[PDB]
Amino acid sequence: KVFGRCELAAAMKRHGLDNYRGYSLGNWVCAAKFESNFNTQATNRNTDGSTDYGILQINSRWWCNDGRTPGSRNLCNIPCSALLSSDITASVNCAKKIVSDGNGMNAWVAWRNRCKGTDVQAWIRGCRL
Repeated sequence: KVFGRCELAAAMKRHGLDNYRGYSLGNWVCAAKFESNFNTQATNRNTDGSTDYGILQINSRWWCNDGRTPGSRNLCNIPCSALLSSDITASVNCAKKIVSDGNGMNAWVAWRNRCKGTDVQAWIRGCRL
């Protein structure tokens, strides 16, 4: 399903990503605008066959499970199927993980090569925050 800048912001906020392990809310909604266009049924097929599903485009070989993935390390112990579902709880939990695993958002093409520092706030303004 398709949220909106503001719904999202609302649901991102009330799940904990609202300023988590130092990385602003704007960062999440922004990452979302560029890697999935706010649609949870957003498939993005990587080369290796693995895939990106969800609002936050989690990859299959390293964080979830979808079978067809020559060696999925699945660090969230979550089936890719839950991301796909209009719910965002599943990705808001694996994303609290993903990032937090030392690394940083620094696995998102978009977050990384797009929303990395445009004075953060912005994507959460206008809305009611």
